[PDB]
Amino acid sequence: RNETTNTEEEKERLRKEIQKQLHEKIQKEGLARFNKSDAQDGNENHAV
Amino acid sequence: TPGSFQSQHMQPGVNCSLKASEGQIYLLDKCLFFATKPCVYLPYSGIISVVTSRGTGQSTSRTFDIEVQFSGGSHTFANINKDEQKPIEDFLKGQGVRVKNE
Amino acid sequence: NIQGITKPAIRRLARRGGVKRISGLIYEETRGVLKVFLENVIRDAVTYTEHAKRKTVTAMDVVYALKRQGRTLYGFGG
Amino acid sequence: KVLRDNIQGITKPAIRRLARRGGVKRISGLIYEETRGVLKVFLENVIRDAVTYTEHAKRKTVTAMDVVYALKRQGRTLYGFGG
Amino acid sequence: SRKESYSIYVYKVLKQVHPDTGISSKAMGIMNSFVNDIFERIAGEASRLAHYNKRSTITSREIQTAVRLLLPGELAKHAVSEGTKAVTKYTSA
Amino acid sequence: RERACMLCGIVLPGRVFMQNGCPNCDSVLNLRDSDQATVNECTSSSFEGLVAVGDNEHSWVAKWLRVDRFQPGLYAVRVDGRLPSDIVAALEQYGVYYRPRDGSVI
Amino acid sequence: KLENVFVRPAPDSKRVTGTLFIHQNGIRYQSPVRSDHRVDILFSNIKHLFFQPCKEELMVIIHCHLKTPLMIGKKKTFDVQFYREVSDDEDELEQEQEERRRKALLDKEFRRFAEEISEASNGLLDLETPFRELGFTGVPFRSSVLCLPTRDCLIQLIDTPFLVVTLEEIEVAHLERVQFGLKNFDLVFVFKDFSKPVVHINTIPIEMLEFVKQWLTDVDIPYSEGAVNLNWGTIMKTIQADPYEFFENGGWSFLGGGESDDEESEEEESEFQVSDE
Amino acid sequence: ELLIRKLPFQRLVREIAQDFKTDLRFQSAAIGALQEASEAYLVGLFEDTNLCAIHAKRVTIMPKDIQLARRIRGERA
Amino acid sequence: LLIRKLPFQRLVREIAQDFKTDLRFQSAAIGALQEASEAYLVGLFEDTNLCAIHAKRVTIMPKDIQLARRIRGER
Amino acid sequence: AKTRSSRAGLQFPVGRVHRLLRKGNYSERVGAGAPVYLAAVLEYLTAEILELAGNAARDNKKTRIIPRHLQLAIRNDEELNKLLGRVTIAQG
DNA sequence: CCGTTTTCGTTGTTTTTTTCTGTCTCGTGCCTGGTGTCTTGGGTGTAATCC
Ligand SMILES: [Zn+2]
Repeated sequence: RNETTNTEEEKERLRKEIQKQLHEKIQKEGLARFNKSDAQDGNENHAV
Repeated sequence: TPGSFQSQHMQPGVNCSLKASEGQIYLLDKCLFFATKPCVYLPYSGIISVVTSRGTGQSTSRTFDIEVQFSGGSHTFANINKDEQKPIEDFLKGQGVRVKNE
Repeated sequence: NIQGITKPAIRRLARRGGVKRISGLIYEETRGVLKVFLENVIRDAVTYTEHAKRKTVTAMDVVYALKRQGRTLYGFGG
Repeated sequence: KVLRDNIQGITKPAIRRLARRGGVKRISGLIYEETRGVLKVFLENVIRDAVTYTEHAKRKTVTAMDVVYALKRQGRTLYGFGG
Repeated sequence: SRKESYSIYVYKVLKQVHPDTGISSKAMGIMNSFVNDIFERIAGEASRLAHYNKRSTITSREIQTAVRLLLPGELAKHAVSEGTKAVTKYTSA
Repeated sequence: RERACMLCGIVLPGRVFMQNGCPNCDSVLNLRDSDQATVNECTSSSFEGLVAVGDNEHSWVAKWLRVDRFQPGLYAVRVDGRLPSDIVAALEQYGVYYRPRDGSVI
Repeated sequence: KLENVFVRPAPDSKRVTGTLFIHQNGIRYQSPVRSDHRVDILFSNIKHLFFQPCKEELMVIIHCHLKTPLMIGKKKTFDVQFYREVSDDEDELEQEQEERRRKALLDKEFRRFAEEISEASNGLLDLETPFRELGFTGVPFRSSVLCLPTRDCLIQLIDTPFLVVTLEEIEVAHLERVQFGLKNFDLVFVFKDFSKPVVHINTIPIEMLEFVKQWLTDVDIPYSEGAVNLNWGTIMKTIQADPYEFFENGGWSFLGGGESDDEESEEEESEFQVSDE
Repeated sequence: ELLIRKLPFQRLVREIAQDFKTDLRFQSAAIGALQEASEAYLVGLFEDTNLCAIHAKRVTIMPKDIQLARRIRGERA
Repeated sequence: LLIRKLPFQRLVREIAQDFKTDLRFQSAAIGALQEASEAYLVGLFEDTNLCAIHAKRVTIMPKDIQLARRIRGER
Repeated sequence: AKTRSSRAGLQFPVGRVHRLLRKGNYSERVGAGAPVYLAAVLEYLTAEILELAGNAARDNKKTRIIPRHLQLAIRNDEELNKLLGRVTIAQG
């Protein structure tokens, strides 16, 4: 069992590495989606 | 106000369910009162008999049920703690109510 | 042999338990629960029997197996 | 000196924090008192046994092993403090 | 006297299992409590069996069937195999 | 509601047979230890000829009805229905011969 | 055409069986009792097309999840479900075998019809089926239900209200209540469109935690775990007010904080693996 | 009185037991004790299930009620 | 531990003041009591959360606690 | 091989277990392989637990095992948690 | 039981800032109302046994 838990946990290190690459990817794709010019053009929403 | 009834826990009433509604039953000197929607007032003068079921056969039911029979129907109060059975029976016998134990 | 626990028997057990209305899957659920319970108890009893070097399962094995689970039973020689 | 009504030392945040560790999102206001009563009844049941052990050993100090045996009697075995 | 505990044995087992891992003092307290608890359970059940069968000796069969009762399936199988192996080799030696 | 035990011929309420079993046939039928199907197969509510026996030993009727070795009580001259083949074989295993009281066999 | 079909949501307060027809640019449900209770669904407006056979169910289902909501009777809906129901010792075992035949018959017919809908769409619509073996129990609304993954979505179709979560629209998943020996946890989906409300799935059994974490990783969805139910009504309104400042300060990548960052431990006893006396 | 028929329960017991050791014998009192314990257990479980069902403001017991009762007891993980 | 160490100590002493007057306590007795109490309460809150979710709710109410203690077999 | 542990290839003390079984009031007599069998079982179980505790401490990038890792190991193993379902772990 | 060592429990004081709270608006979920359709009762009606 010890060599299988080592193997399963190395697959779990790959699981964590993927999760880290997903958080870094979304951080880069949130900074690219929103620019400082859109923040300057802030739209104030008013009750109709 | 609350009557001379005191639960095993020295409380003026007992937790019970009437159908799907959880609530509190008060044994007052002249009447049984259930204070939880729907509110139920039962005067002792209108009660024909009280039937107590502690399992209706094998297997000890931790929580027992009280069926109050009166001239207009019956009300089953369920999920009463078994420790409260003797105080309730002795009080109802003291008020002149006919208690039946299946 | 698990179909021998018919629907009326489960209904009877629920009525003695105070149950007013019963779903349709309750029967299969109850059969599964009973099977698990019986599996554990009979496994313990057979362990006791094998240890006693017997081929017959006595009432003492069942009583000790229930005492093992915490389900102490009176009236069978305990 | 006698201690009087120290149950309110289980302030609202302790009970709230205990609920959050338990996974509770929204907490009714009647819970805190409910919980307090429950805890009282628990401790009174455990302490009465621990004290029973302490008094039987003809001692005057409640030791950790007394608590451990009191818990073990209720099926509350505790690892970390001896055993 | 010097209190008895299973700490050195747990160090030995740990180094056998994880040479590059260490145990805190509190984790060793927990492990000692666990070992004592398991010993108490097994000895009590062995005594119960011996009394059930009107015997006055605890032999490896009582301990084996106690392990069969207490442990779940795979745990029981492996622990029984380990114990029989160790007893066989101690007898042989 | 009353039913007549097929084997011994006694008549008792069906719920009595279910709850307590036949006081005479329990040594070979185990009616109390039997389910409702077996109770019906050994106790029938369709019968005829209510019989009350006071003294089994000296009553010629009891000997004629072969109930002189049973508990006094309500008995039926004729009972509708016979014992099943499996129950017949089980009784034959015990060495007891079953004579039907249905009247069709004489 | 597919005959003897019930529609959800119903166009009238009375449950009536209808016929479903395939046309050139969509499908039409038509009740036999009233011509005015027609429901028309264009292929261009279907986002997802699900089929669900009677693997444990008393019912067979063809579900259309829509891009734009339709007004069926008095109700606005994104979801239109078409369904039929199977419901109506060896003899009882044989009656189960006869029910298994009736299941397989309705399964084959409704699967074939859902494939024929996909064909009629000229490749605009893929037919999805739930992976039952990957299903987990949870509470998205008010009842415990089996949530079923598909190729592209997380679904629940048996009970109303329906759950349809498109996996591609998820920005992040948060696992709430996850901590030391906990009985159950909650799962929260945040969408890429911050105007869309977050979806909660409650009471997922803790036994399914490692499976759900694996499944989210296999689908390329980032996840985070927390001991406390974080409020999203607050989180979202702040994020909607300035999405740029949110990502500037670390978005959700900083919130994740996977690094255990624990070195204090609890000291150590004299390390001595030697037999004493 | 026992609410399960005796022969079905005996057949079930023998079927289950046959998966641990062939040619096992059971005293009739063992089967009786097993039946008493099983019915007592099932009645207690049905009482807890009824309590759960009434708690949810319903009258019909459901499999989710059973699973919740068994989880709260500490029987299912 | 979420509860503090001194209010809990005072509570424990106050409760212990009924069974024998002027009782001393030991190094690891109050700590063990606090660990057991918090573990017990966390388990109880788990069961209460399960019941509250069962009722289609998210707020735990005293009747859920009562149901949990009833099913556990607590008096 | 003087010590009885060596003659059985064990790390736990056979002699101490023998003394505790005798001076413990369990039965009139004790076998010769019951202490050996019990020591083997105990050593196996401790190794079983320490493997998973080491795994959990290595998943948290920690060199020392603390009560947290023991709690994780126990509550994450189906069989161990079933064995230890009624056990509270301090600081777990 | 009696003498030894020295840990950590009890005692008190100062400072920090997270938690408790007063206050407001909104909403979501608790509670009242309208409705389904099933299991079952009370009754008519046709038809009958019994003496
Ligand atoms: Zn008879």
